[PDB]
Amino acid sequence: KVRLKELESRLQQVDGFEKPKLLLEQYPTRPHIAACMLYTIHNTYDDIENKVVADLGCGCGVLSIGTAMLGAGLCVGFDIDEDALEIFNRNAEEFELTNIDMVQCDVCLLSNRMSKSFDTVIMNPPFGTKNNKGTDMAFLKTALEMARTAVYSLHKSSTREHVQKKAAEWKIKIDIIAELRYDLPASYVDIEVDLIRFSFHH
Amino acid sequence: MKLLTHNLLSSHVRGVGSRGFPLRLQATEVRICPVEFNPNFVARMIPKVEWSAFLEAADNLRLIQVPKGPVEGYEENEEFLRTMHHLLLEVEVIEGTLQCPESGRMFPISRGIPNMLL
Ligand SMILES: C[S@@+](CC[C@H](N)C(=O)[O-])C[C@H]1O[C@@H](n2cnc3c(N)ncnc32)[C@H](O)[C@@H]1O
Repeated sequence: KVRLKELESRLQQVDGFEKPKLLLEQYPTRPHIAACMLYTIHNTYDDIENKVVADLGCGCGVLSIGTAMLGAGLCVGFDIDEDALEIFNRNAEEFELTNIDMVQCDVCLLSNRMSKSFDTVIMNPPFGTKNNKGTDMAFLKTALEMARTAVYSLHKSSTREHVQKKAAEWKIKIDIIAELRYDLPASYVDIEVDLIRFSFHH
Repeated sequence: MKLLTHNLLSSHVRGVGSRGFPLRLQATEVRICPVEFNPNFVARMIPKVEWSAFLEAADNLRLIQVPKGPVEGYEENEEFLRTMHHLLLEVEVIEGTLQCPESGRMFPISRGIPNMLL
C-alpha cells in the first residue's frame, strides 16, 4: 500500500517543463492535486490497479507517473507537444517505471480506433476556447468515447453547471468528488477546479 | 511503443458496420524492456487483443512462435500468460513507421513515441 504522503512526496520529484508553451497551457499538475486525485481513484474506486489507463494532455507526466506507481497494467500518455513527451520519457526512466507508453497526437482529432480502448481516462485538460468550445469539454467528449468504465477530470468550478448540463444531454453519470484549488505559473492567480468522476449507465 | 499500445491504437470495436483496419508497423530499431509480470492484467487483456493486428505487427518485428490466438483455459496457463506479457509489453519499437490504411501516409515512431500529428 502506497500511503498518500509517500505518493505526494514521490510526485514532488517529477520534473516539469523546461520551456512551457503558453498557447498549449503547459504547467505540471501540482503534486498535492495529483496525489489526492490518484489516491482517491485507486483507494475509493479501484480504477487504476491492473487497468489500462489513458492520461490525456499528459504533459511532463505527473498524473501518469503516479498512475504507474499505483499498479496500472499500462498507462499511456497522450500529448500534442514533442517537447513535453521528451520530459515525460525522462521522468519515467528516472522513476524506473516500465508500465508506461506515450503517443504524440491532437486529442481533439483522434480516430474511432480509440473507441472504448481504455478502462479509465484521467486528465488535467487545458481550458482555452477552441472553435466556440472550452478545450476541456472537447477533451471530455474524447475521454468518454475512449473510456470503458470511468473518466476523472479537472474542470473550473465556475463551469460546473455547464458540465452537468452536457453530462445530462450525453446520458453520462457525473459526480463532483472534490473542490480543489492550485496556483498557475506566475506569468499567467488561484484557480478553483472540481475533480469530477464520469461513469456510464449499465 | 509496445505491441499492446500498437493494438490499442490500431483496433476497432467489431460490430454491425464494415471492417476497420489497423496501422501497419514497419520497425527499424527495437529494444527489450523488462516489465513486471502482472498475470491478472495479462489475462484480462487477452479477450481485448485484435489478434490479426497483433500477429501482423509481431511478424514485422521478426518475433517467432507467436501464439495464434487464446489457448484453452489461458487464465490458468502461466506459460501462455508469460509469453503474451513479453510480446505485448516487453518488445518496444523505438524507430519505425505506422502506415495509415485510409491514406497510405507514414507516421513516424521516434524514441519509442508514435507521432500521429498531421
Ligand atoms: C495543464 S497541462 C497538463 C498537465 C499534465 N498532467 C502534467 O503533469 O504535465 C495541459 C497539457 O495539454 C497539452 N495539450 C494542449 N492541447 C492539446 C491537444 N489538442 N492535444 C493533446 N494535448 C494537448 C499541453 O501540451 C499540456 O501538456
